[PDB]
Amino acid sequence: DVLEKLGEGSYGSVFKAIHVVAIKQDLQEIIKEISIMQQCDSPYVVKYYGSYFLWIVMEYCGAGSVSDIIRLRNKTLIEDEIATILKSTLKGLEYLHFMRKIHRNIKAGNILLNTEGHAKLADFGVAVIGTPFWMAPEVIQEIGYNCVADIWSLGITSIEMAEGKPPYADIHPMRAIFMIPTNPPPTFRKPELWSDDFTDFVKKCLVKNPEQRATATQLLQHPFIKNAKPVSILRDLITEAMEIKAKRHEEQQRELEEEENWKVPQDGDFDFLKNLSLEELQMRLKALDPMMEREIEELRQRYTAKRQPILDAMDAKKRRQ
Amino acid sequence: SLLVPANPYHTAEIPDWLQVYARAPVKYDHILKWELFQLADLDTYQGMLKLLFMKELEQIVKMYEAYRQALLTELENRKQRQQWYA
Ligand SMILES: Nc1ncnc2c1ncn2[C@@H]1O[C@H](COP(=O)(O)OP(=O)(O)NP(=O)(O)O)[C@@H](O)[C@H]1O
Ligand SMILES: [Mg+2]
Repeated sequence: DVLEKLGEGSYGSVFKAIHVVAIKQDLQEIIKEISIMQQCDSPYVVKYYGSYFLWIVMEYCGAGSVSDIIRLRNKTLIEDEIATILKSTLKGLEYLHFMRKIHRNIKAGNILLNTEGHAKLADFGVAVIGTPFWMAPEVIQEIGYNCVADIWSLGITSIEMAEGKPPYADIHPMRAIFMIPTNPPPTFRKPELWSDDFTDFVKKCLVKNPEQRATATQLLQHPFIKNAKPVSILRDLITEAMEIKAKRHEEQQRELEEEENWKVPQDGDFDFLKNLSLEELQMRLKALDPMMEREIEELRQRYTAKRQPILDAMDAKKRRQ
Repeated sequence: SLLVPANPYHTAEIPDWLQVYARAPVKYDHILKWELFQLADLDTYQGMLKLLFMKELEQIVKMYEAYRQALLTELENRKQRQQWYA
């Protein structure tokens, strides 16, 4: 199958597809990993289907991640928006911990929203060292860890939603590895902006000692989560993002079929040039070369594609011989 | 001395189904399995695709050379039309 782009910004590209679904881009272990990701059946968790023999197939969430929505609108999320998402995030995080799984990732980018506004967790069995902003101290220190390692990440994530960046974002990541276990828990950069319910929730998430760190189920009973509103409050920001996403898709294809009228008139008749203004004549002469290399490029890129399966076939035969 | 021969395909007629395979879309491309062909008859096909790409690319360049001259000719007429006014 084959449909358009969605992004990357981490490992490889992730694509949309219709068969609607989404797809992401040592083998016997990979196979049993997806095989267990399929056993998950929760409305608070992105469903995994199969893995094309690595290419992965997963449920399609139309509103994207809360990270994309933050970047597209250029706005951080308010408090009700966070609480509503975190409630649905905490559910399903409770579920993975029920099935003695640990998400181990968790970040604004892996919290996906469907058009209805339902938040769903993604990317657990798809994660010499990498970026450790959302990692808990014990995960960094390679001490043992349990299910509440996700709760730390959840606190970091809620700060990410509120300020647009995790703590230590501007610092070199390799410095953060050693500051996170030592330095006290992060807090808000402007605490006065945030309520007592939110700051306390993040305070209960970011307990350095894991044995004194709240669990998923316990946090579902926190004031910040009880005052959480229905999923219906995310409708306006989801409409804002989808319109911004759509308006640049129109600008992209309106600027694409705009270049279509600089190519050579197909009938080969150039008598009409008598009707153009000198300036329009200059513009076509100028655009002539950039448009010829475009047509030529799209000609070789088509023909080397039609011509390759032939060459690839002749190659397998020579090996057999 | 050594004599390399002219391209053998300039004279050999090109089957129409292969011109369809070239005009085909980006999508329908693996539709056809080539393993059944023999190694040598398959050589006689990828070479005709080059020859088609050439006939197709020559037409592109000629069109732009004509459009280039048409533009430059007319631009010379606007120049000469102008001088004749002043
Ligand atoms: N199921 C999905 N539906 C819609 N968009 C998706 C889906 N999965 C991933 N995406 C998009 O893919 C983008 C990049 O995801 P990804 O390549 O996983 O990098 P990342 O999520 O930011 N970090 P990581 O999850 O650790 O690889 C996100 O911003 C999403 O918008
Ligand atoms: Mg992701």
